[PDB]
Amino acid sequence: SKMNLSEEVDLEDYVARPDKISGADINSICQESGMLAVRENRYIVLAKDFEKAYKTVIKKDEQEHEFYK
Amino acid sequence: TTIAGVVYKDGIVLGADTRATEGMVVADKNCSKIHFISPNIYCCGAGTAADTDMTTQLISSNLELHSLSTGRLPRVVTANRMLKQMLFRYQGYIGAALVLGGVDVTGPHLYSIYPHGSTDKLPYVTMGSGSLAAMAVFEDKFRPDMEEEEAKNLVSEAIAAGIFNDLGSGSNIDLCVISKNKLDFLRPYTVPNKKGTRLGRYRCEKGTTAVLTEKITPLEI
Amino acid sequence: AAAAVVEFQRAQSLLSTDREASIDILHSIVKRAVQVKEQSILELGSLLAKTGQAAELGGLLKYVRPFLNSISKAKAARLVRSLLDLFLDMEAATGQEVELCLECIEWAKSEKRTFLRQALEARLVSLYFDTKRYQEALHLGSQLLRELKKMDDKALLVEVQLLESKTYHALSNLPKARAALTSARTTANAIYCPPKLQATLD
Amino acid sequence: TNRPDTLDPADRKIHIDLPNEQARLDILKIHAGPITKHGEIDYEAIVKL
Amino acid sequence: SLTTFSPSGKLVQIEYALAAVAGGAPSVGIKAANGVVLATEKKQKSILYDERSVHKVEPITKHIGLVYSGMGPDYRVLVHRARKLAQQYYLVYQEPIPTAQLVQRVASVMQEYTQSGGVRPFGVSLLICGWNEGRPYLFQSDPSGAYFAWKATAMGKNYVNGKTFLEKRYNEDLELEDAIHTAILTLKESFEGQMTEDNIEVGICNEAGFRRLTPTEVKDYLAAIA
Amino acid sequence: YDLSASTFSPDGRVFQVEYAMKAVENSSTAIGIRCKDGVVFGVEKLVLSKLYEEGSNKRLFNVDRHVGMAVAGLLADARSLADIAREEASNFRSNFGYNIPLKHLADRVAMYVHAYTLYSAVRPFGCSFMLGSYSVNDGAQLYMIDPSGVSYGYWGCAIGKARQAAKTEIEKLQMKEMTCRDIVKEVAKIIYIVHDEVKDKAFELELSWVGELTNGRHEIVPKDIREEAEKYAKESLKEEDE
Amino acid sequence: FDRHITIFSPEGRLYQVEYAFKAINQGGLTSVAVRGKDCAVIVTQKKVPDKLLDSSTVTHLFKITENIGCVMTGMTADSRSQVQRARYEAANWKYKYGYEIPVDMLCKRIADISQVYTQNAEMRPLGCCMILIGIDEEQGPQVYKCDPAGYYCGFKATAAGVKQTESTSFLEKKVKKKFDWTFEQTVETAITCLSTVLSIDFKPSEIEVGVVTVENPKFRILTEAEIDAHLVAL
Amino acid sequence: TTIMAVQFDGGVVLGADSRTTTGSYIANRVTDKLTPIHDRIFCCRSGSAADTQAVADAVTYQLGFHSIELNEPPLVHTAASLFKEMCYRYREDLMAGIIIAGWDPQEGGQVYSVPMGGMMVRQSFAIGGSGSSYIYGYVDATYREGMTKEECLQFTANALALAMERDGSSGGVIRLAAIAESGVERQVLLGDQIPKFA
Repeated sequence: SKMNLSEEVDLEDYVARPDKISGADINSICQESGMLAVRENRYIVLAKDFEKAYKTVIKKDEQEHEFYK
Repeated sequence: TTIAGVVYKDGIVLGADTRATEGMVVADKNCSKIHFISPNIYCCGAGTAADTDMTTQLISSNLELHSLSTGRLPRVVTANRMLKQMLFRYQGYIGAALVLGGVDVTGPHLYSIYPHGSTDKLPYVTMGSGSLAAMAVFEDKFRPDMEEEEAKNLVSEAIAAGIFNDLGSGSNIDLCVISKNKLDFLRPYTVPNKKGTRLGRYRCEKGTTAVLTEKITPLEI
Repeated sequence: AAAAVVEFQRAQSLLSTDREASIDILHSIVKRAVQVKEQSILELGSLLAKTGQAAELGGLLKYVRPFLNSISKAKAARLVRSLLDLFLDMEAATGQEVELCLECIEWAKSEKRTFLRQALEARLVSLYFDTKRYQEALHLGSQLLRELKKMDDKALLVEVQLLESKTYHALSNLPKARAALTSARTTANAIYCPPKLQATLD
Repeated sequence: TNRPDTLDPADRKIHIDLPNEQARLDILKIHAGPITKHGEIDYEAIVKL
Repeated sequence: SLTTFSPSGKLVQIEYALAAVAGGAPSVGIKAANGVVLATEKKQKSILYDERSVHKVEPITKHIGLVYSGMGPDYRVLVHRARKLAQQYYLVYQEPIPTAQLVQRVASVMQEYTQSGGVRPFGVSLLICGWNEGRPYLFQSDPSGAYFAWKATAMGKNYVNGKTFLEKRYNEDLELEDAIHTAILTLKESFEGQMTEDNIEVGICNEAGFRRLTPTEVKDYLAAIA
Repeated sequence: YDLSASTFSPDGRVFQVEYAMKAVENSSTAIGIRCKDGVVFGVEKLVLSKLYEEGSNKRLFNVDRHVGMAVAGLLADARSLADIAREEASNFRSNFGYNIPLKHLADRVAMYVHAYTLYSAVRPFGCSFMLGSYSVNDGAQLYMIDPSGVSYGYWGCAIGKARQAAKTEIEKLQMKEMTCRDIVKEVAKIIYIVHDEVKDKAFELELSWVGELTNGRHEIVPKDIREEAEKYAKESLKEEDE
Repeated sequence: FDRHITIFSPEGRLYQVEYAFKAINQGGLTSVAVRGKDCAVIVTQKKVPDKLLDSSTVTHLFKITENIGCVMTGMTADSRSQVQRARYEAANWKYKYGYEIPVDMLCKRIADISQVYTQNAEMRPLGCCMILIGIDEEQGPQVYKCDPAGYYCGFKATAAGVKQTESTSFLEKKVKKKFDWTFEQTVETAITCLSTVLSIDFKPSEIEVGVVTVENPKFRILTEAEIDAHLVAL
Repeated sequence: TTIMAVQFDGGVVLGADSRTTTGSYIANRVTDKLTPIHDRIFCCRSGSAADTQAVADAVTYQLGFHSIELNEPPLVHTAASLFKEMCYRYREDLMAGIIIAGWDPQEGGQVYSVPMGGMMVRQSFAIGGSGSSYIYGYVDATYREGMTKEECLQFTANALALAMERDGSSGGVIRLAAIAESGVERQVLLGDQIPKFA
């Protein structure tokens, strides 16, 4: 709400996405999405920036090799 | 034995005669001279009935295993390659003459396998004692790309000529129509020789031969 | 198949232009391959709900029940539950419903889906409640809960508990409603976050 | 430092990759900044591998 | 290599194999009156994966289905040798192998491969189902070569809660359709994220013989019961 | 741990092949260059004991009339592998009636090395080698093979202690378009310059080739040719010293 | 006791198989593959240390049969061993069934063999990942990546090597938009994906690109001419 | 059975009858005696149909494997060597003679002859089959160095037609296969294109 969102935010589905995100992770999501927005000089954050923040701050976890499981 | 196979315009029509002669006697009258090699493949057998039966069953087992492995249908080239390889490995002991035929992804196929395993890709082939009369009929009245009904009629005529000019041939005719979809199995398709229609009853009265010893046992349920 | 697709695209176009002709097309197709008919039925129900012509839904259900699963798809629960959800969502709640759920529960012993039967009876209880009939709702909801006590936790169980609480608040006085509400909320403490049921609890 | 650091999430972690694509060529040019070799200055040799 | 009985009378390697199986893809089975239903989480690790190549539910015969939880490769080898054994049974007995003998022999293979030195016992728990006779049979086969007949069961990550859920759900009066409902509901409660129709694989076994339901039917059931 | 071929080190590296290359890194040298019309081999045969003799144990051998090879490392494994390639070449000749292509020969010997590094009850070979050959129908071909069993077609290469210096002085050459005659003198210069007399005391240079000049037949360098190349190498050494 | 080839840790965790995966990753190169609407393409890094080598002598692409191409990522000896074993399997398959082995069967055979290696505590899981490309009668551009652990999984787009993960993410992104590609679109997608994940511009030299097309069921390692043509064109 | 194979400049041409009897029961009246091996090489088989098919298929497999391994086109000499090896080994078992003809880069247009026995002799032309006797003299006489493609084709047609006409065991159509850079071109003289001599 404090962040300058856009009509193309789609948070009601971003949250709906299944994940183990924590509050610190949500704040990092918003901050890094804004950081991108600024990088490209955006004036209002966009779903693309939220998705990029989602990637850059969440997941990164693998090695559950299909044989390993 | 008499077995015939003809590839009509779309699929294949196989026709076998029903008689297994274990020596010089008609061991069976409705012998299953047609065998389900795979969902879309059947083979007709001639000669040693046991040999053909066991070989057909074994090849059908292997081919079904392969088909289950694939999730796709097997193929007549594969079946023939097995048959020829094994009938060559066995240098001629097997008295099983095969006429293999199927309808797989790549259309229909019909092959003849002699006891030694020799393969000769032909659109129509007969084997067994009546195979000569069957070849006569096919050469007389065959053309490329025949159609269902008359193809069945002509293969039936060939098998009937075999029956009527071949000792040790079947009393009845079994037919199998294989296409990309259907697996018709008319067992028997027709019966040229029905039966002699036994005349008046000639049984014996009640009480003919007294037993010497009896051991009636009420087996427990 | 191809013909059915032709009239389905035509029905889309005529819904876009003048919905009456599209509705007539869909109804004709329904009156008329199994995929064709099940589609036709789905779009016919959609158009009827959109235009408010729900008075014919009862007849549709009544004369499709004889062949509903007979045509194909013993799992035609797809269409059955879709129709039920569409009707219940329609909150006009005007006429009909008489002998409707009765014959649906009868079903000529064809579906035998315990879960679908329970859901149908629960929606019948909710409808009875909405129809100002609260003692019937109390009786049938008490039956349903005493029967499907085991599991059903979250979702349908919470819905039944809320129906019971509303009936209590209506006639059985607020104490029983209070008890039923506490039970419902505690039992729903671990819901999967369905907003509809969450809002109903609130 | 490396990954085994207790629990400090939130921020802005950046991976720094030991190998280099062609800024390896860059780095070797910068380190060749020292006096010209009196002739051919192409780094192609070390560039290749 | 497996003879090292700990000083407790237990074989720690099979213990570890059971642990790994527990750490395996969730699967569930439920035997109805007229048949049995088998299901399993097939969730790939990306849309990249061709979700029609690596199957999880396999028909070993026209009337015997088999699914597992655990090692995929071990599963392939075990199902292949099961196809084999069943097939030689068919050849000798010109009749499909009854589930009892099939599972007996599969467990025997498991044990025999357990009973040497250079051999690492499989890490899969299997959930064979069959319709031999007019009766539907479900058998869990354990890495230890133990075969247990069941009514309904679950294996994989959440097998204990699946087991208690099925305990409370099952009733002898239960048609195969409600059995499918129950199995899919169990997989839902044990699954993370949406049940995209093709990320879940299922197979039924009835008088019609074992068949793996297509993505169309699985999508239908998911979109209905969700 | 790093004991058996089974032990995939946690990094994913099998340490026994690494130890095999470490053992390989004890023989003197073995250099080869694929001239446009053949292949030329040189080797730094260090006489361990002055009592030894010329015309003695060699680090190069012939397989078939049309293949030669030079080895570096454990001489026992070297001779074993040389004989090995000998019988594979012979068996190919028996099967197909013609000289085996160097490509396939290297393939098969590489497979053999690969199997003896996979298995557990055995050990990888303690010596690397290089296979040279020439034909009219396929030009001149050169390959190198290591304990891991890597078969790569080199226009010129080497193995052994001074493999790196060998490679450098190889790239200091237009190997594409010179002939065996001058490339032999070049190889002699290679051996002499890389040679470390201060350390090795005694020494001898052994050379050979196979090319069109020899009708695709591998032979030791003739006495006069080897003497001339050695003289040129000595004079080049003096040139470099001055 | 995990030092053995395959012995369950307390909770499983076949550490040697996982180490085989690390060996694959340490193979030292990278490869990517994609299947188009009717044409499949594959690219792989190709380096020439010391300026020697080059030619077809050094490479990682191999024609398993006239209609099946394959690529390797792993210890060159192990990879070539796998390649020739698969060649043997396919030739035997043709010699037995009379028809070219489907890529599914080929990968299945190699997967079972590698599983046997893992299974018996006497044969090491050889450290390399194999990828097969082929055309099917009723599947067109089939692509199947098989791994020593025994998975034989088919991807509409796959990648092997160190950057397998990033390449997979990029492929997911790209395919999310209109997977319905043509030949040129597919080759562009593959080449650009590899270029993005390597952050390197490409001369036609230091790469190998293979293709199969429905019209031309023949694995083709495109020559430097076509490689450079495509590179300069896009 | 009757078969001939004649080489020319840059390619070869093979010809065979279309019969396979057992004294009677002509059976395969369209027998494909000519058979591809890998891409260009063809083999002509005479004698036991079963043994011929088995050996041809086995060597086809082996040659294909070797060619794939080499990444190079097959060598007709290699094919002939493989046939010779197999025949010499299983001399007692195998009742069959073979003739080989193909093209390769190194020595394009080769025709080897390994009839019953396993002997190897490269030659300009080869004659095989039951009727080989009746035409071996005719070819030894009429064959002239320097035939071109069509010249070899008509010579093959005449020779094989004479063999078929003078031999009962041979009868049917005449199957010819030309092998060169162009690839393999297979045609058949059915009833009319067969040269007729009295």
